[PDB]
Amino acid sequence: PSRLRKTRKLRGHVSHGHGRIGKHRKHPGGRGNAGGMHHHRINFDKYHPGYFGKVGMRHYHLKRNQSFCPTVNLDKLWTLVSEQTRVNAAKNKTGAAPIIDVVRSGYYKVLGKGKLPKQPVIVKAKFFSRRAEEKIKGVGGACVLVA
Amino acid sequence: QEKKQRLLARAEKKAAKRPPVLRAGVNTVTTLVENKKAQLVVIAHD
Amino acid sequence: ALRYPMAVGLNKGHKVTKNVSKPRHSRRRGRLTKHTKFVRDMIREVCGFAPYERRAMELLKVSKDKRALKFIKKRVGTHIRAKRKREELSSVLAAMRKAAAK
Amino acid sequence: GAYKYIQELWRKKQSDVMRFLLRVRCWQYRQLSALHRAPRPTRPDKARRLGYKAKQGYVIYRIRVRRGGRKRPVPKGATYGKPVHHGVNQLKFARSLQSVAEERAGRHCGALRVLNSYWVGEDSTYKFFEVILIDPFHKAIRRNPDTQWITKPVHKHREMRGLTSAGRKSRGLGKGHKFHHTIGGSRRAAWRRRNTLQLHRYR
Amino acid sequence: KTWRRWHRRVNTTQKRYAICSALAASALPALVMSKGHRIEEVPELPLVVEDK
Amino acid sequence: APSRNGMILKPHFHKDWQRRVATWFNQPARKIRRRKARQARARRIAPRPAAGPIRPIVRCPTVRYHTKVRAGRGFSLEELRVAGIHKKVARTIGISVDPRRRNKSTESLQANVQRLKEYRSKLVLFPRKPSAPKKGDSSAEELKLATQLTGPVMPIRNVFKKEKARVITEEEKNFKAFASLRMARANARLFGIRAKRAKEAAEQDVEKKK
RNA sequence: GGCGCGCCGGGCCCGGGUCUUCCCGGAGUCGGGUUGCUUGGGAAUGCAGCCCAAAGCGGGUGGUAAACUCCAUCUAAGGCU
RNA sequence: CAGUAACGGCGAGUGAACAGGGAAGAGCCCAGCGCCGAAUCCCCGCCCCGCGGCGGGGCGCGGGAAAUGUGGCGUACGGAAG
Ligand SMILES: [Mg+2]
Ligand SMILES: [Mg+2]
Ligand SMILES: [Mg+2]
Ligand SMILES: [Mg+2]
Ligand SMILES: [Mg+2]
Ligand SMILES: [Mg+2]
Ligand SMILES: [Mg+2]
Ligand SMILES: [Mg+2]
Ligand SMILES: [Mg+2]
Ligand SMILES: [Mg+2]
Ligand SMILES: [Mg+2]
Ligand SMILES: [Mg+2]
Ligand SMILES: [Mg+2]
Ligand SMILES: [Mg+2]
Ligand SMILES: [Mg+2]
Ligand SMILES: [Mg+2]
Ligand SMILES: [Mg+2]
Ligand SMILES: [Mg+2]
Ligand SMILES: [Mg+2]
Ligand SMILES: [Mg+2]
Repeated sequence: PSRLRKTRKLRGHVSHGHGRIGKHRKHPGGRGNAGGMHHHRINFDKYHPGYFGKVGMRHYHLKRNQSFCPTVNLDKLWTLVSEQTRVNAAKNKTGAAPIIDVVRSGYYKVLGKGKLPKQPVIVKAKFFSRRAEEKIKGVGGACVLVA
Repeated sequence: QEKKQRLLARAEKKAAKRPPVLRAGVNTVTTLVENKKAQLVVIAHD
Repeated sequence: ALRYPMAVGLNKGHKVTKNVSKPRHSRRRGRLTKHTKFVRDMIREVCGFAPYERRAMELLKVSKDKRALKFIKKRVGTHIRAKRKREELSSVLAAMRKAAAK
Repeated sequence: GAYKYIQELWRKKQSDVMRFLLRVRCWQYRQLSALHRAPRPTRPDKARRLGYKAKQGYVIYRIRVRRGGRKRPVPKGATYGKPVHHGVNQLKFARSLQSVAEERAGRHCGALRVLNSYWVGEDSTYKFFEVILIDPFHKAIRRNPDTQWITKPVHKHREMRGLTSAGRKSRGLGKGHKFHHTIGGSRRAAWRRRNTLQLHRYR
Repeated sequence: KTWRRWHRRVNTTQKRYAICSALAASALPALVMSKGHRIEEVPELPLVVEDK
Repeated sequence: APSRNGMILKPHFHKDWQRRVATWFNQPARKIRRRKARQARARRIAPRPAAGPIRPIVRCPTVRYHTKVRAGRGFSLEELRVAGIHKKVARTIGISVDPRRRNKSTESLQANVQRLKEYRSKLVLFPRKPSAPKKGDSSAEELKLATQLTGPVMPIRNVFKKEKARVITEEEKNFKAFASLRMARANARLFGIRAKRAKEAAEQDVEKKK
C-alpha cells in the first residue's frame, strides 16, 4: 500500500528525505556494483572477500545428474520406514531385522551423524561412509549395496 | 496405335507370344549390359 | 565373499540380462556392396586418378612414406583419412607392380 | 542403372575427363548471359535426386553469381562508429552463393517456385548454379498429389524465406548440441524466448 | 503498467483457516447481529432446513 | 554504489526488456480454451480413450532418475513383434509406436510384452459396419457396455517390492562395505596403468630370458 | 454446413507368417587449413568467402588440441506434415 | 534445470543445454537399387451428366510430353522376388 509508506509523510519537506547539501543525484557511484578494483575496493574487501580472480578447474559441460548423490543420516535412517517396523523389530525376539531400503526413499548415500538405537537392520544403500558402516555394525546389522 | 490395335485384338479375343524388340534408353541398356543380356549396343555419338 | 552390485568400480551398474538382437538396418550404410564396388572401379578405370594422387603414388613408388603421408594429410585433411588413402594407393601401386611383372 | 555411374563420375572431379567437361561447360556458361533458361539439366541425376522429375512444368535455370566475399557497402572508408566496426574489406556474407543464386532466379520468375538448386561449374570470378523451378499453376503439377504441396500459398517464394537446401544450410539449425542457439523456430525465435520476462499472474 | 503485480496468492492452510473462521463466526448470535442481519426472530441461529 | 553488507548481484535488465514482456493475463482464458478443446476432442472420438493411445513402461535415462519408471513415447518394434501386433495395425487400433527405441534389456521388453497382451485382452473393438461383424470383433454384449476411460489408459506406477524381516547372516555382518567401495574405486582408476606395467614387465621378462 | 440413411456410376481385385536368392542410398558435399562475423561454447558452437578437397566394416557425434585402441550412438549433403 | 556449467580489460556485464513434470501428440514420401511391352502425364474435337471450386464417362489412323526416365511396388522401422 502506498498509504502506509514513507512518501505520504515526506510531503512538505523540501528535499523529500535525501538531504539538501548532497542532493539526490542520479548515479553518483557508477551504475550497479561498478568500481570493484578502484573506488569500492574496501566495500568489496570488507564485505565480499574472494570476489576477484579465478580459482579451480574449468568443467565445460557440467551435469548435476552425474554429480547426483543426496545424503541421509543415521539419525533419520529410521524416519524412512514406518513406526510399525520399529515396534515390531523391538518386540521381535527372533533376531529378525528389518530392511531399510534408502534408495526408494530417495537418498543414495548414508552418512552417519548421530546415535542409532540398539536394534538390528539391513541398510540397503548405494554408498556408505566409514562411520555410518561402523555404527551399523556396532549396533549389529549389515550394510548391503545396490546399484 | 499399333499397341491399341494389339490390345483391342487381345480384348476381343478374350471376349471371344512376345516378339523380340529393341530396348532403348540408357538405363535399360546399361542394366542389360551389366546383367549381360545384351547382344550388341548402339550408342549415339553426340 | 559377497559381491553385491556396486555403483562404482570397473564392473559397476545394475546387472541385467542383456538380450541379443539383430543390428538395425540403418547400421549397414556404407558396407560396400559388390555391385557398387564394380561401378566404382569401373569408373576409376574410365577416368583415372587425381593429380595429388599421382604425386602421392609417385612418392610411394620412390618409397618416402613419411613425406607421402604428410602430403596426403595436408591435401586431404584428417590423419585417419590420410592413412586410408596411403594404404589404398599402396594397394593400387602393388596391383600395377603385379601387372607390370606379368 | 546409369545414374550410379554418372554420380561416381561427378564425384571424380580431378579426373581429366571431368576436368575437360566442366572447363568447357564453364567457358560456355561464361560466354552466355547471366540469367538464361537451360532447356534440360546438365546434371540429370542430381536434378532427379533434388526433385526434378522430367515432366511438363519443371524448368531449370542456369544463373551466374559473381564470386567473392562482400565488402561493406559504405562510402569511401568511413564506417562511422567504434573500432570494432571499422573493417570493410574482409567481411563475409551470411548466405551461400547457391542461396543467392536461387534467390535472384526465383525473384526474376515471380510466377514460379524454387524447388532446389545445384552446382554446375566455377572459375575464379564466377560460380554457376542450375536452379529447379516448378510452375505451380500447371495441371501436370497440380493434379499430382505428392507434388501439389508446392501449389499452396504458404510455400510462396521459398528461396527468400530461406526454406530450400541452400537457404536451410545458412540458418544454423538441425538437431544436436551444436545448434542450441536455434531451438524454437529459428535463431530469432530462440533469442526471443530467451530474452523475455515471463511475468506470471501470481509471480 | 499492465505488469503491476495485481494478483496475490495466499497459503492453502490459511485459506482454509479463514473459511473455518467464517463458518464458526456464523454460529455465534452476537457476531451475526453485529454484521447487521436482522435475526431477532430467527428460531435458531445455525439455521438448517429440510433438503426438500 | 553498494551499501554496508548485502549480496552483490547481477540483474539481467541491461537490455530493453519492456518492449518484450510476456504477461500471463490470459492464463484462465487459455485453460478454458484448452479444456473446451479437450472436451470436444473427447466427445468426437466417442468410445476411444480420451488420453489417446497406450504408452509403454520406460525407465528414465540418467543416474538421478533411473529408479523411477515413467510413460514413454511408443512401443518398440521388438516388443511389438514379440506380442504379435503388426507394425501398422498397432497405431490404428490404439497402440503408440516409435521405431527409434532399442531394447537392450530383456525384462523391460517382457514387461512391455505383457503390458501389450494385457491391453489386447482388455480392449473392446467394434465391428466396422454394425450390420456385419467379423472374426476379430468383440461380442455385442460388451459392445453395449463399452465406454471411455478418463486419464491415461492403464496408468503406470512404479510399484516397489517389499522384502520381509530377514535374520542376518554373519557373511553379511562381515561384509566390509566402505573398504569394498574404496577398493573398487582404486581398482577401476588403476586398471589400465597396472596392465601396461604388466606388459612392460613381460617385455623385460622376455628380454632377460631371451 | 456437418454428422446420419439409401441408389447409380467409376476406381482397386489388394493381405499375413516361415524358408531360400538378391539389393540397398543423396559430393565441390563431408572434412581439413586460413580469414571474418556470431555463440555461453572455452586449442575455434554455428555461418560464410578462398584454397585443398575425400571415403565406404565408411562418415558424423562422443563439450581440451593430437596419436594408438576398444566401445557407444546415429545415417548428413533430397522433401511433405 | 539457473542466474548454473560457461564466456568476459575474468572488470562491468553476459549466459545456454541435458535429465524430470506438464500442454499437445501423427507420421510419412522421393532419387538411387531394381522389375513390369511408358504400364505415365498434358492439351484439342465430338456426345452424355453435373456445372458461382470446369470435373466424371465414352469416342477419336487427334496433337504433344517422356527412354537425357513418367507411373505402379519400394526408403533405412529394411526392402523385393520365388
Ligand atoms: Mg525536518
Ligand atoms: Mg537544494
Ligand atoms: Mg549523499
Ligand atoms: Mg559536498
Ligand atoms: Mg539514484
Ligand atoms: Mg586508481
Ligand atoms: Mg568495441
Ligand atoms: Mg517445412
Ligand atoms: Mg555446412
Ligand atoms: Mg547512502
Ligand atoms: Mg551478422
Ligand atoms: Mg560477441
Ligand atoms: Mg577415444
Ligand atoms: Mg532424407
Ligand atoms: Mg532429413
Ligand atoms: Mg536456485
Ligand atoms: Mg582487470
Ligand atoms: Mg527434456
Ligand atoms: Mg496430459
Ligand atoms: Mg522409377
